[PDB]
Amino acid sequence: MERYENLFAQLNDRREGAFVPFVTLGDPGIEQSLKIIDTLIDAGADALELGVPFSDPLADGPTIQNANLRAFAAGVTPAQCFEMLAIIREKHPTIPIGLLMYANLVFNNGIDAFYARCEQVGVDSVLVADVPVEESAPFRQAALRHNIAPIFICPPNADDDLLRQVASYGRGYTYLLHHLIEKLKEYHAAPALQGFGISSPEQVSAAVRAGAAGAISGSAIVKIIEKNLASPKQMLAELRSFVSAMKAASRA
Amino acid sequence: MERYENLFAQLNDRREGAFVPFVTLGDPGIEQSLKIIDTLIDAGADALELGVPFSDPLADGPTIQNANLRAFAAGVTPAQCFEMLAIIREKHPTIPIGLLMYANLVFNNGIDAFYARCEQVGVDSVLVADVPVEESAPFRQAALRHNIAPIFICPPNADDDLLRQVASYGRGYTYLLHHLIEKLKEYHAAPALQGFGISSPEQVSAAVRAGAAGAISGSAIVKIIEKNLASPKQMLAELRSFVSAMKAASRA
Amino acid sequence: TTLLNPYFGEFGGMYVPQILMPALNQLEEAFVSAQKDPEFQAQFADLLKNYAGRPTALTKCQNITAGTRTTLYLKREDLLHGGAHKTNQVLGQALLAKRMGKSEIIAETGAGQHGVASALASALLGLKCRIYMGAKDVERQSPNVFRMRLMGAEVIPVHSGSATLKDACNEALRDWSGSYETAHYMLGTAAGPHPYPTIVREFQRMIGEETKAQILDKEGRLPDAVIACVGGGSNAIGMFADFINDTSVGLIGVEPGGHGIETGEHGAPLKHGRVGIYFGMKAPMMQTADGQIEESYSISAGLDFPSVGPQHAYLNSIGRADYVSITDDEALEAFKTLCRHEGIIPALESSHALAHALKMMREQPEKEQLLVVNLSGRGDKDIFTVHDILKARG
Amino acid sequence: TTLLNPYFGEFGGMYVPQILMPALNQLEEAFVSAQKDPEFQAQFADLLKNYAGRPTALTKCQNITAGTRTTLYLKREDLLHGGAHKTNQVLGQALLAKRMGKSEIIAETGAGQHGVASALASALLGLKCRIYMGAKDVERQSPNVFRMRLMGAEVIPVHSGSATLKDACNEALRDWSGSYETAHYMLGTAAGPHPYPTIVREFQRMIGEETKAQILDKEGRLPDAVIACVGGGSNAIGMFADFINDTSVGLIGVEPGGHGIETGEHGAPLKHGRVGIYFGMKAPMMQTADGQIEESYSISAGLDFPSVGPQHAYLNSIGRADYVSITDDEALEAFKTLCRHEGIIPALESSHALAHALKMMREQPEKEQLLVVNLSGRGDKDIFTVHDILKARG
Ligand SMILES: Cc1ncc(COP(=O)(O)O)c(CN[C@@H](CO)C(=O)O)c1O
Ligand SMILES: Cc1ncc(COP(=O)(O)O)c(CN[C@@H](CO)C(=O)O)c1O
Ligand code: NA
Ligand code: NA
Repeated sequence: MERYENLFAQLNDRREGAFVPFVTLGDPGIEQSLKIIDTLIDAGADALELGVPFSDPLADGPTIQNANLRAFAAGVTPAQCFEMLAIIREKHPTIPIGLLMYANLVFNNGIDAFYARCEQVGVDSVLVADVPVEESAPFRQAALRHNIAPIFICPPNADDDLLRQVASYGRGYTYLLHHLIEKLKEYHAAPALQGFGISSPEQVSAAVRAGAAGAISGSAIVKIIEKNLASPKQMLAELRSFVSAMKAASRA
Repeated sequence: MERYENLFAQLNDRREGAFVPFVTLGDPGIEQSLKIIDTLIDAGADALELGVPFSDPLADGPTIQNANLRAFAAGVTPAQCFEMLAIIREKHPTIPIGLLMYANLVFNNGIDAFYARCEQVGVDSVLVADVPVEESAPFRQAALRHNIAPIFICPPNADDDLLRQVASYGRGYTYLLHHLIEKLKEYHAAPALQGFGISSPEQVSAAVRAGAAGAISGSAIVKIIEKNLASPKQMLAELRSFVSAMKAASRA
Repeated sequence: TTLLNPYFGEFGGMYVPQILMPALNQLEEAFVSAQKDPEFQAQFADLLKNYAGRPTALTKCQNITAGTRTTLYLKREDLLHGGAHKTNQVLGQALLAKRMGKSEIIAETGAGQHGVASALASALLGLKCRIYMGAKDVERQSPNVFRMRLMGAEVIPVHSGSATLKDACNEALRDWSGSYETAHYMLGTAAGPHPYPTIVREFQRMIGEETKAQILDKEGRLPDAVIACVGGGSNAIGMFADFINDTSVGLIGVEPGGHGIETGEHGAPLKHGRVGIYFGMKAPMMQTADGQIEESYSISAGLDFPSVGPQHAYLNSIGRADYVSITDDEALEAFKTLCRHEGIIPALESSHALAHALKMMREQPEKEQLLVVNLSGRGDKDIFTVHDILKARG
Repeated sequence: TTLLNPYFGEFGGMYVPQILMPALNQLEEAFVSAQKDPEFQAQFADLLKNYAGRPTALTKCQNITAGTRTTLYLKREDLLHGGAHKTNQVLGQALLAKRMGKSEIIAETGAGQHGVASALASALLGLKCRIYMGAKDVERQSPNVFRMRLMGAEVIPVHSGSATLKDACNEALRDWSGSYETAHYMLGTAAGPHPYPTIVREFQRMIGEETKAQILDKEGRLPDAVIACVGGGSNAIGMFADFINDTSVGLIGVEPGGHGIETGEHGAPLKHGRVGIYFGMKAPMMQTADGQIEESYSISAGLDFPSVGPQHAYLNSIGRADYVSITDDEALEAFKTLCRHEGIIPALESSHALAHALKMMREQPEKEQLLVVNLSGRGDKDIFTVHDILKARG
């Protein structure tokens, strides 16, 4: 499929930036998570970045660490995550869906089998948090064979060689964590989405203004979940409110 | 004075062996101790061996260790021991009185001063438990200058040289702890008194029969004290009984 | 790209977030430079000798082997300053940190032995040290915790995940990810992302080098086998390294069998785990059928690393080294045996290695064999643990 | 009569019941013979090197002395097998026991360090070992107690007297008095009746011999002073011996000042006691005006011997050695300082010596001086003690 390509094309025709929220699948429960995800979509999320709970998320901060704790407390497994993914896609045919995975869960029962499963449920991309470009070959290859976009993080200091590799290896979008944006475009990298720290509407407008195709809210969404655990209803209401504001900030 | 010489002379004229009980001065209290000592004398003790409580009686067994504990519990000090000695001698002019001391108490404020004090209260001999003949010169000299008999232990294995030294250095009596007895007499040692294990009348008769001038009951008396702590009256009654039996066994 | 091969066969690699690669590459470069710098080597040798106490003794155990044809020597890392072999490589890594102009040290620890070693090296070399330790471990390691603080180190409890060593491992990386410019991550075993398995081996290889010289001196030949416990693999690779090219010398690594392999409660991922990717490396892992990482269980706190160094997985795959396991009860029996017959109280970790040598001896008493057991640490720290067990069992 | 002088000036002697003299004479004879027997020396050297870990390191302490003209080295007896210098002479005495055809060992211990050393030596050399320990000490030394039993030794509590070290000392003698035919009394310090002060010094003198060779190697000259704590006097005489004829080398012995000399609660009989006769020797004693022997008090369990070796009293009298005292608080501060600035946790006993060197340095920071402190033991054993105090003082 070409969901990311189709999405960015449309956002461009509207001089619009993309807003992509991240949430942990199954947090705080499978049922509430499916409701949380439908609310993010209804509120205007252009794409989704979904995490699969992993025992040792050595690339995540406290907020996400706790999201996983909550998901595991609910008994969430990768298998259930893939069942949720199928349900999500069945309800929303065009929104791009990207997974944020840890290498072991992809490698566990065969890298190829994992991407084949991603393709089957309708996932569009996979960012493997602990697989640098240097170790990415088998992952990138399996992804491409299964029409899955392999996504890479372009770190702050990314030297030229890295910029070139990320531009050459990535698809869908480049996870950006001016010159950086110019070089990525110069090397024809997948559209860059600004991540990290994106937690306010003004940051979304600033990212698009800097040249990025959009912004990813890596943890602001999870915080809202964590704060309203007491009232599921208020949780969704606040999620809807935040995403609405964030997305609106991306418009021209 | 010549109390030991006078005593052995008399015992010889009666073909009698000497019986000498040992007790710790001040055990279990000064008053009861004075009564215990008068009872031993009334019951027939020919001489006395009296210990002065010392903190670390490294040459004594459990029975005596506990006698010291009791004496110290009563606040007994060497000074009080010397006051008791004066009272004892004032009541009994001829019985030989020997002290069983630890070196530190003799050395503490001057070896000469200690023997001078012994002479003043009327003590006849001093056996320093932890002063072997090899280290005895200053002790022996001070003793003799103050008319105190220095007493030495002749151990089981005492080789010939030791027998000769003990025979030459000791006075009053030799603390024996056949051949041994013959050699001592051969080297003109002070009359030998058999010690250690002397706790029954038959042992007293056996010692005299072997050639010894008598026997010292090193701890049997203290045991009796320890057993009747509950009833002071019964204590003295039993002490009187035992000593009477022991002394009787020494007679011809 | 790298200067050195990050893999041992299929095992190893650098599976870290992109943001950490510069730190690994920087470290690898400094290490390669240090290794060719006679001045660095002389400074490292000086600290090992005059501060840590090397060379350590090689002690023959006649009382233990009497009546058999086994001759057993114990490489005495228990006599190294700190009480365990950990001290060797923390001194080398601390010197590397300084060579890179770093002033701070980050370390992870389970049993607290490595934490204590990192703290003492940092105290000696003027580095500000912070140690991550799983909350469950801090709880059962208050003595080592206090030692770390007396030495000026900051001890940070990790409550995330199972609150054990693997969790402290993640937190260390997380921290380093944002501070490597001024802080060096002093990893405690021969595992993790390249160049760590390589650096730790090289900074522990004097164990084997000394053992070889000592055994040649005393027996005029190489050992028939060298035996070492394997938690993460540092003391074992330290002992094995110099003997790898001596094909006649068996290399036997001993993983904790815990209550028994069949019970599932063990810490033997190399022979009873499944290859996975975690802690920056591809190696045999203690993990669910699902791919979630699990803990290693053992009566010994120090054999808790839920994976194993990639080089051991590699030496095992080609048949150069053999790995076995020893249960809690077997390790306890070796612990008692060494105390009673040699007057040496071994760490419970090391006791697993001794227990296996005792088995090699006892199963075939007339087999002529010259063995060396790496006594990775002293067991004063395990006295309470052993006491309770023996008392509990009446 | 004896083969060797039982006295050091007016101090020493053999003040034991006559029944024990044959045992002392027998021991003195075997010792003189052993000392002239190259085979005994080679066997003792072998155990010290391959089992105990000698030579021990001599560690320079630049972090501690920075900014001053003091250069400080620590003789690392804390790295000796067992964790303290005690191990040296128990191995020599155990070998002596065997030379005399003895199969059993009797020992006394206060802190339990010597008890543990006697047990490990006995375990290694096949001797049946029994240890007397004052009941108050067994109570506060259960870790060391258990170690002794793990090593097969029989630990016997002594409830007589104050139930401390002096009491265990008496009980040991009492026992030996009736068993010396088959048992050797392994006295733990350089005190007691001749030949013990002499034997213990000779079996500890490698401390000073190594220190001299190490200091000449590293500084090209002898130290301006060597400093050691003094409980009974063994680690100090072990360090001092080889330097006695080097008149330029100061010998500084450090007694525990406890809560302060003026409080009366201390363990400094050499400089603040009175000569007496006890434990088979004439020497400065902690004693009442009456002559009853008292206990030595110190925050450190190991400086509890209520007297001091006769040779120290003698070296003090002629002015060859100087003795000072260090309080509990001063020793605690040195303990903390060494942990924080050198990553070495010193025994609280040894901390008294380091505390005095720190005073020599700090009082006259521009005085050029080369000092060596004998670090008689490691302080892992003192961690609980220090923890509580620091916590108690908030
Ligand atoms: C004496 C001793 N012997 C063996 C090991 C196992 O590790 P190794 O396999 O790396 O040698 C350890 C590990 N200790 C680790 C993990 O708990 C630590 O953080 O301290 C040890 O302390
Ligand atoms: C590390 C260390 N440093 C110093 C001393 C003091 O004794 P020393 O003066 O004989 O050297 C001791 C004594 N220890 C004695 C008395 O308690 C024992 O029985 O173990 C020690 O254990
Ligand atoms: Na492991
Ligand atoms: Na003392």
